[PDB]
Amino acid sequence: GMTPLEKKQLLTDEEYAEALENYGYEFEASMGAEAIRDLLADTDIESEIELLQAECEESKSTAKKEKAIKRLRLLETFQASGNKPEWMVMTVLPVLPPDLRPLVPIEGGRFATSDLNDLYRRVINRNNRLKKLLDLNAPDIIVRNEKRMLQEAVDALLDNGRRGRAVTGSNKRPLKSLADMIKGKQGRFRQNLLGK
Amino acid sequence: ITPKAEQQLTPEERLLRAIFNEKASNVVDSSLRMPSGTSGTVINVQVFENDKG
Amino acid sequence: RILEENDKLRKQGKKEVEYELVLMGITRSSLSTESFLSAASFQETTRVL
Amino acid sequence: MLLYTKKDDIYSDIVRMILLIKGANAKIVDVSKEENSKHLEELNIITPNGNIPTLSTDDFAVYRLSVIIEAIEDLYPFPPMFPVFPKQRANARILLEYVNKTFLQNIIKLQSPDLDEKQANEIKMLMQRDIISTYKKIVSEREVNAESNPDAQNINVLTLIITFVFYYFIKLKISIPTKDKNIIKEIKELLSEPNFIKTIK
Amino acid sequence: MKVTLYTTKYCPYSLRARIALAEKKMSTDIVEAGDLEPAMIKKITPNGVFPVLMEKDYSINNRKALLIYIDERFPAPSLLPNVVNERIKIRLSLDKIDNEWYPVLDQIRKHRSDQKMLESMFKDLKESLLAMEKAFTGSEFFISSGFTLADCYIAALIICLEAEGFIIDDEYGAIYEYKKRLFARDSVKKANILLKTLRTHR
Amino acid sequence: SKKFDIIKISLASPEVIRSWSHGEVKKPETINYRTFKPERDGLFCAKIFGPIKDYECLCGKYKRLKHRGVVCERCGVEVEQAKVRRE
Amino acid sequence: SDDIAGRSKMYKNIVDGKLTMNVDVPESFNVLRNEVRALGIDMDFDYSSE
Amino acid sequence: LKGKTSDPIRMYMREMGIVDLLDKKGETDIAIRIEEGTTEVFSTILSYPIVIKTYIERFRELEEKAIDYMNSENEPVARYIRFNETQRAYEFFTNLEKMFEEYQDKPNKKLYTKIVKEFDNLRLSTSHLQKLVDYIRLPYARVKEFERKILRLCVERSKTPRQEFIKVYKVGSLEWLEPLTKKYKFTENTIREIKNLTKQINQFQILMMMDIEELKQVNLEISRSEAKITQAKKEMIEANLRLVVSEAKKYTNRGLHFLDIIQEGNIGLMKAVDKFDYRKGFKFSTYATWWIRQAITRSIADQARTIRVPVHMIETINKVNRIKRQILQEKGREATEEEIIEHTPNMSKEKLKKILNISHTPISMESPIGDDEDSTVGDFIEDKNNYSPIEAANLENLREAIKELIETGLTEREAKVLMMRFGIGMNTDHTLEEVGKQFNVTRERIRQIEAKALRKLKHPSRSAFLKTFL
DNA sequence: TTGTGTTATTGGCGTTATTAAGGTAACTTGCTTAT
DNA sequence: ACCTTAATAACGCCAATAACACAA
DNA sequence: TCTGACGCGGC
DNA sequence: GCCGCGTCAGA
Ligand SMILES: [Zn+2]
Repeated sequence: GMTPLEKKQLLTDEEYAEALENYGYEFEASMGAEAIRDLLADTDIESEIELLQAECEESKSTAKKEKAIKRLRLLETFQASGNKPEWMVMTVLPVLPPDLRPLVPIEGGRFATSDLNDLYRRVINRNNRLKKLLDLNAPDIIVRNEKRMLQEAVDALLDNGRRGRAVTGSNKRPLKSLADMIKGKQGRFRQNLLGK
Repeated sequence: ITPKAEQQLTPEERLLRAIFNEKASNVVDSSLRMPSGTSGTVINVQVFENDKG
Repeated sequence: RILEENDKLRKQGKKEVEYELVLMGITRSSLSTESFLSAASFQETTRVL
Repeated sequence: MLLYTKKDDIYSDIVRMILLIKGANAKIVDVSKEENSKHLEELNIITPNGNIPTLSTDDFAVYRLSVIIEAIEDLYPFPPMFPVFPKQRANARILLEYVNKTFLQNIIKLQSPDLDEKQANEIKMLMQRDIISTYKKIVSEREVNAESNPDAQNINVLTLIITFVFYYFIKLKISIPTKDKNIIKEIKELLSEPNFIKTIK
Repeated sequence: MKVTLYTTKYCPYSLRARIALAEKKMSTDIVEAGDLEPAMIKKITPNGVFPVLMEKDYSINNRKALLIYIDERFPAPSLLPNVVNERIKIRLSLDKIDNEWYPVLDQIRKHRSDQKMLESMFKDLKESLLAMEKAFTGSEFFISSGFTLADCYIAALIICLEAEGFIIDDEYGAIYEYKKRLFARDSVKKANILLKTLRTHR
Repeated sequence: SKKFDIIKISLASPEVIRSWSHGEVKKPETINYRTFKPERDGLFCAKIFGPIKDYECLCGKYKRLKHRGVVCERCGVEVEQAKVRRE
Repeated sequence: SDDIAGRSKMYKNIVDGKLTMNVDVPESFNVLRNEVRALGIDMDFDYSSE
Repeated sequence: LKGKTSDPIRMYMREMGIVDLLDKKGETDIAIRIEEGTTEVFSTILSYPIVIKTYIERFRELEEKAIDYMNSENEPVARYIRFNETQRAYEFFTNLEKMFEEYQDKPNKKLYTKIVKEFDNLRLSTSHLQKLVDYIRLPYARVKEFERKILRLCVERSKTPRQEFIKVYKVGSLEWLEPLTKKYKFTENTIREIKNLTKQINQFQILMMMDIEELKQVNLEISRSEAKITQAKKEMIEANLRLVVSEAKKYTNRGLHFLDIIQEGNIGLMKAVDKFDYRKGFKFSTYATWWIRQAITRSIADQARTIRVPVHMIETINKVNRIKRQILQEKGREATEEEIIEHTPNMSKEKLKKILNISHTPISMESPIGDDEDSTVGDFIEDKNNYSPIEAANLENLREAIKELIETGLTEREAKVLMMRFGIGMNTDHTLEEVGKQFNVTRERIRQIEAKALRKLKHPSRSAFLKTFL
């Protein structure tokens, strides 16, 4: 917008309110994954590649442009492959065939779930409650809380323990997330591909 | 013995039932047998019945 | 050693390459390979994938 | 249960093979034979355009070899000429129609006496061109049909169809533009089918 | 599981498939083939024969066995007769309807450009229908005891030809005992258009 | 070639992820409690992922060799080998 | 270990007594391609002409 | 402060206890605010003609669905239309119908006031009110559908102007696209389509009233009033977020963690605020805890398990549990099911034999086993529904056996008959009347042929060898 | 080889036991769970 | 923790119909 | 425990 | 342009 602000300019709530006061429309500063996704979306490459390669043609990489070297490679790769860079923010995530997370019944008239069933059963009803809320037009605070709880469950499903205090079941064990199956000595590569 | 169902048996199984008049039993046995490589005798047989009956 | 030889006679030699060997550890030279499958099996799977 | 035929016609001899498969009451009758002018007239009474072949029962008469073969199959549960899986059935149908339109129509055309030079030439060119693709797709279809059920003693009709296409290709002095040893050896082995001998003689 | 059908507007076989699918007591996504991106439209099928299908692992287009594949893939109450001889006759009837029907719609659509040409065709259409009136009477929908596929076949020549200024029920001779018995079917009553409006157009 | 001879990795667009999906999951259900059959459209929905037995829908109606590629209509179950519940 | 076809195939070849082997691909690798595909990553077989 | 702390519960509690707790004065003030907002939107709704005729029409639909009952001694009961107004309802409706007829014929001011006052007599809380506001909205929705559609149909073809909108946008005309002969959009099919759509547009208006500006402003005023009410209710609900967290301290480990507990609470609260009228002098805090508790316990009973379980089966279980504890801590002994039933509203003696058979949440496959040779349960479950390479080798040894056994039987016939009538490499396993046609004869002695084949096959020359496979 | 007797199924019917939904108006307002 | 109600899917019914059998 | 590769903040 | 203090990744 014509407003003198900067695109990647973090604004606190009250400073944002003052921007709204003095300029009203002509600029949007949203919060949440939609914000990041919109940014990555409206991020032209050819506007940026050469503009940065020229700052690197101003090579004084003693401490400053020892940083700008990688962004070259990243932006070149994203051009070379053909991948939309906004794809790094999911909008629909897939599920795994059931016979890779079975629920077979075993002795004692009991069953043996897999830890993935639980994380799935959580992300699902959190998405459901979110849709119901967005429907009923609730206040934005609980909208925020749901939209954040959802991100938390998704991260737990992918690999819990990367950022928080990874969730546990009744037995109080840190659950065996998705990524936690294809790493480690007990994982999938050096356990059942070179094991057998 | 334990019961079962859902045969819908193969055509050949059907034929061979139909030759010797072989009926298809709905039950299957799961007994208790000493595993191979063992022998011996018996010294005590504890049996616990049902409740409230 | 391949791209140098690509230029070496195709165009003219087109001023191919000047380099200098560098010494890196065994783990460092292990993960730094080409095949992403073997590297991904070795260790630090998340990062390489 | 009668089938009017006419020698020198790929359609009639195709349905003849299909019948001899069942060996059913092939009460065969020709058309161009002067010993049955009356019954030729009869056919002309029971059909608009006197198309050959034509299957007649005490219930109806039919034409358009697609309908003919499908009615035969509706009629005889003899070792069959079709898959069991709806998708494979539909694919067989479509491929049959394709090879039909693209080859048998031209064959009927160059069966004419009033032909031209350029016409026969270009037609034989296209046939020599597309035979290879037809054969390849057909053997592929055969394989994939068979994997889903083995030892089924069921005959794939499209193989017979391509057999008769090749046989007429021979019977009209044209070249088959291949160089594969596999192609030609399987061709010849195919032509040597026992119950297939029953008619070509 | 899921299955959708891509269709265009004002096509005989498109409506044919629509009615058949509606009959099978099923549920499908209906997408009008005109609302997609042109490059996307063509990338669907690079040739383009709009009424096709969409299943998870298959895509069928050729409008000769399509209805057959429908009749076979969901054997929910059939669209083909149970008794074999009827099964044989009806397919040849389908051949009659198919092999020679181009001038009935295509020519009156494109080649008949003079109103004189159109009406000169119309007289022949009327007289051909009259010549056809000396045929089936009282039959349920066709030569049959119950509902068949040809029933779902003539509905296209009904609707699309009604859309060509050819309303003919009593100005059609004596084919009216079923041509009105036809539209007493739920599925065929998808041809064209207060509380009823809000309730129905959803 | 009949044998693949390279392997490549890449990001999945939301249009590839749908292309992989044989359905969609809507309610957090796994298996009925009293009888142990799968539930309608949960995390074991036999209509999406596949049947349970071989050549047999869930409601057990379409159970005969006459109909193999057939799709039942009481339950949305297909009819095919259970070996697809893993792919 | 884990070639579903090959298991029964070889156990058949033995009891009969002929020579043949079919070794298409193991199962654990398909399981891996699934588990990685259950993320936004697209691992897949392919062909190359360059 | 906003200091990188990740766990959301704090990032929610912080904002939660920000705005101040209020007193009965403020509560009743915002309550009368929402009430007058609702009465504004209500009154401003029914000042349009077609509203009441559509109301009467829906009553006619209920009339026919009521006549559909004696086909199977009162007016057939269905009052899902109005809440807390059937003889009075029906009679009032009759008056409504007739007086509305006279209204649509003669008058200008009086009888309109009469009908709005008899509506003032009625009582509808939020359901039917929204039913009416949609009665108004949905028509505008559909006409806007058709507008967007005609745009998308023409604008990306008709020279792609996209900025000469003011000239084309004149709606309900069908007089603009004819100059388009001397303009773009060679769109004959599209021409008849947009003419069909504009026909339906004018037809909808005819059903309702004059042009779009007859409804646009109605919807605008409705949006405004509704935004007032929404802000009022939002201020109301934001004042007592702490009540939720306070009550949600008891249910804390029964199966759900805390956040979703809180969310279910907030749902049950937001649903509570709009059905609580100040008309009675009371405390919002008293009545709202009912709804909070309902929501929390319902969600708990819903998603506290993997294998879902109906809610009645769960409250009965809770009842059994309380009884069991009461007796254990009273008489020492444990179960004595005779006593469990000897004083119980369960009113059954077999459900108990099942109500507690589902009393084991599934163990998780990834529980190590302490020492126990250092393994886990997730490697003792095994494949049970397949055919082990022996279970699938004793089959082809039979699948091919009889395929040869028969090859030493009939010349060809009984082979054909057994194949067709049993199904071997066939597709259907045909029936007697099918083979009956296969050979053109023998509708009956085909059965005789199969009987002969079978009596010929049960000879120790061919029988006892196969007898193993059974 | 053609007549007269079953039968096995199979859509229709009702029946109801089981599941899902909704509603109470004396006043009630912020854990952090632990080498 | 307790109701008070519609709504749904399993379960029992006896006829129809397509198929099978059994004496000359 | 460590040993480091790699940081990314005070000055 | 650097002296200390972090996280991650394997033991
Ligand atoms: Zn089913």
